[PDB]
Amino acid sequence: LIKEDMRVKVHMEGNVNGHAFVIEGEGKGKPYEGTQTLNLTVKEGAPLPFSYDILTTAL
Amino acid sequence: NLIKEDMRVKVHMEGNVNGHAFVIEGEGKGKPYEGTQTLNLTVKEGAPLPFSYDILTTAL
Amino acid sequence: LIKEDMRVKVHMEGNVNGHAFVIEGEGKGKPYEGTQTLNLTVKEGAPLPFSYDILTTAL
Amino acid sequence: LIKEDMRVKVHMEGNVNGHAFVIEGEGKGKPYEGTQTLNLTVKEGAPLPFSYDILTTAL
Amino acid sequence: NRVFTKYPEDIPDYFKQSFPEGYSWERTMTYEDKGICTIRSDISLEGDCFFQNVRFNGMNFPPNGPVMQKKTLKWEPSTEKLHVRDGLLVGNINMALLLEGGGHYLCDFKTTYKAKKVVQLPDYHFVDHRIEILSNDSDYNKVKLYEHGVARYSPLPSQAWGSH
Amino acid sequence: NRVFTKYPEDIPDYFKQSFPEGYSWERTMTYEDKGICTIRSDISLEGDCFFQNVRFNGMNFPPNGPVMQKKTLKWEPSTEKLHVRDGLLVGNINMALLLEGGGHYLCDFKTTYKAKKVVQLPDYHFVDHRIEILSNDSDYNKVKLYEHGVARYSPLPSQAWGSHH
Amino acid sequence: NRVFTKYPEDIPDYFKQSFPEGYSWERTMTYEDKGICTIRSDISLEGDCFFQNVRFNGMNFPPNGPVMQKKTLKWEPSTEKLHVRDGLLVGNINMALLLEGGGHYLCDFKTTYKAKKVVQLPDYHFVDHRIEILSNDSDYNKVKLYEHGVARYSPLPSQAW
Amino acid sequence: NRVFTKYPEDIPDYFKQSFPEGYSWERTMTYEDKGICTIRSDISLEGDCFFQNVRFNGMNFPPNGPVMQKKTLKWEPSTEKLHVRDGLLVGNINMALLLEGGGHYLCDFKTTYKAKKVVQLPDYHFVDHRIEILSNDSDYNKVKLYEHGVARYSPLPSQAW
Ligand SMILES: [Mg+2]
Ligand SMILES: [Mg+2]
Ligand SMILES: [Mg+2]
Ligand SMILES: [Mg+2]
Ligand SMILES: [Mg+2]
Ligand SMILES: [Mg+2]
Ligand SMILES: [Mg+2]
Repeated sequence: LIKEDMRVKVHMEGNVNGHAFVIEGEGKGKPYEGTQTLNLTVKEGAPLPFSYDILTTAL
Repeated sequence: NLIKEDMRVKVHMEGNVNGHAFVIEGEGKGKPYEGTQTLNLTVKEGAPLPFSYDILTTAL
Repeated sequence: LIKEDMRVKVHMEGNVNGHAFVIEGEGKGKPYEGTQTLNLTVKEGAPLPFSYDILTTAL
Repeated sequence: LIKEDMRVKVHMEGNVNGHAFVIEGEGKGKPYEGTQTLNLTVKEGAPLPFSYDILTTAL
Repeated sequence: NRVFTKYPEDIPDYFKQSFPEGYSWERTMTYEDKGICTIRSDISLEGDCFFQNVRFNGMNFPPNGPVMQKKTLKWEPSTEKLHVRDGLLVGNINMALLLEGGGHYLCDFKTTYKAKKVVQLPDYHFVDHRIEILSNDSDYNKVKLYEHGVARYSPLPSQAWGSH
Repeated sequence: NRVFTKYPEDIPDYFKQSFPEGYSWERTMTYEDKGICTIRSDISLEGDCFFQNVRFNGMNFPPNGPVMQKKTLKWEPSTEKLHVRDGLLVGNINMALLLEGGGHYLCDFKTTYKAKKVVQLPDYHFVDHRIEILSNDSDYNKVKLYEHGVARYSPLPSQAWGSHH
Repeated sequence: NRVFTKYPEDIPDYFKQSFPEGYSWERTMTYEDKGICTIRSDISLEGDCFFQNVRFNGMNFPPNGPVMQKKTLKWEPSTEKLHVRDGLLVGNINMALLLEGGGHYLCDFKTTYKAKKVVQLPDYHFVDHRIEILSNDSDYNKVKLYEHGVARYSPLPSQAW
Repeated sequence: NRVFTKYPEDIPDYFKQSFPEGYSWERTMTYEDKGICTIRSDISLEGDCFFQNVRFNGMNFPPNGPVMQKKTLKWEPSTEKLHVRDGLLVGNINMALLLEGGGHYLCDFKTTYKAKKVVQLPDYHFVDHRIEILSNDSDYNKVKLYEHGVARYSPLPSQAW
């Protein structure tokens, strides 16, 4: 059912020590090779008062 | 002293416990300086809850 | 059996942070009034190079 | 200084759950070839009433 | 909402001081099978009815455990420890669920309180609490919830006097 | 998305198996300085495009820390340990944020992955990962993200052989 | 040693009841920079005089941390949660050591008291503690130590009906 | 003994570089039912002997647990996280112990290795281990212990630019 390429869309509502935000992502990945890439835009809440690193594993 | 020997309380809760999402709502009264209050709570959604209610009450 | 006035003897062998110490103590109190006093001495490894408070709830 | 064959000896005093024990071992392996072998004797405290695995990355 | 707590004269009241502006707070509940809940709530006043807005997330409860199995009876009463850290007010609690027939499923509560105004700051102090469901269905779609909390110091006077 | 993980025939793949229905996972992230995040995400497949709805709720980070002070660097590569528990797959990791200047900032990561379908279940295994920001704007309103993840057993062969417990 | 705690008549007194056989105990202290301590104690009664016999072990106290740097002024008084777990009385406590120059340094406390005789088990209750250094030479070789205790129920009414 | 850990020439082997003088280390082990172990070890080269010297201390494993009921079979291999701190290689690990039939029982692991001499420090990296009882009497009085350890980097391309 799934192949050498696949598309990615992402919607994250989140919140960190007060600040609410929304992030939307588009990208693709190689499921069978174990990789992917994602362009990430901050809809609501920009600019982030906190390290973006905490987010990345959720995206 | 804006805050009175008797007061009222409104409460909106949204939440989600091991997936199961829910919206809880209540209204009530308290006595600020006596350290007392009593709340009426209704589950507007997700009823009936699959989880011990108890984990919610100190947040409610 | 236990009475208003009772004595206490304390023996603690211990190591903190690899630093050794033996410490002993003699004290008294009132089981029903909930008080107790204790006279404590460092037997070996004095001086302790760490806050004596971490010990005190033990002693 | 360290060579393809070296030798090992190991001494362990222990308390686990009140219960005391001593344990000694002597052994061997290949440091550059990152493998190690060891022979263990429980010199005191035997038989050990708790799993031995929880001692082994220490031994 | 700690606005409802009995607070002695000699103990600043972070919560009733924060008004009319009020405050928010943030809570991690650590239960012993590492099910966690994280909570945040905003408490407002206008007139005579405060308003709590609250979000509640719980995850990693075992399906075969006392929350997922609904075998908790209630909380015990408790005592919270409140201290200022990084200009804020924190509270710490050893929490107990009484388990059906006997036993306890325990929880750490850590709460961080954040007033939207600069209020006078209290010293290390405690809060005796007691929370109780009073009326409920078996399904608890209706519930009636009582808490009583009272603030203090330790009732044990010091014998310390003079030191360096 | 652990769908995007390489999985040899040796090991069942919990994530590509789950689909067509797909899966859900829950993660807690518990930091070296006492911050915390819980996260939930639903992963579905409609067509060729995985949709990932997520709810991130981070909390309790001290205000002068490397997160709130906006001064971390990246994640380190990592290796997840993964066992079955209550018939779910659980993911455990020791994570490390490099800190601007030299030091680290640290994080346990525990995940419960839950497939909306019965699938063939794996034994204990690892995933080795690496997540990286490849580009961004000034305030990271725009970011470009690269993870890589590959599943294995231990490389160190077993030399035990024959025994009774 | 509990036994040095005031019990009210309507709380049973786990510790005292325990004599003449005595009781032992075992506690975990988990600090907030993850320094840690393990401890065990036999508490026996020879006549008027209780003998405490202890072993104490702790670790990972960061050299620059306030334990090794000696920057504690004291423990904060506290309030232990007492419950029965599988026959035993388990106490839990949130301790904080008042820092040098303002601030607090926290520690988690779990204690199990294993009586060695049939006693009458209690229901959930608390003990207000205050422990105090009352005198100490400079290097602390000689230290005098005090502790109060009071058994407790809630002083708050159960509105249960 | 991280000595017996094969280092590829890309990584500095913090371990074999610490000799002749040696290296000591310090670890804590937290089990998921919060039994807890603190341990210390000194590693002295003489001739060709590494005489390991060890103090080990274990705490509040529960009665009906796996440890006290002896239902472990082994540790799973593991992968140690190695990361220079305050000049000190700190290692971190999610260990787990396979049980008779029933799956796993988990444990956290913090180790710091301290050099007796100035050595060259590595960048962040991992040591795959596997540790194993090759043999034992029924009592474990005599136990043959093996270990395999291999330091690596990440097998994966930082495909970044
Ligand atoms: Mg002394
Ligand atoms: Mg101290
Ligand atoms: Mg022993
Ligand atoms: Mg334990
Ligand atoms: Mg030893
Ligand atoms: Mg032990
Ligand atoms: Mg194993």
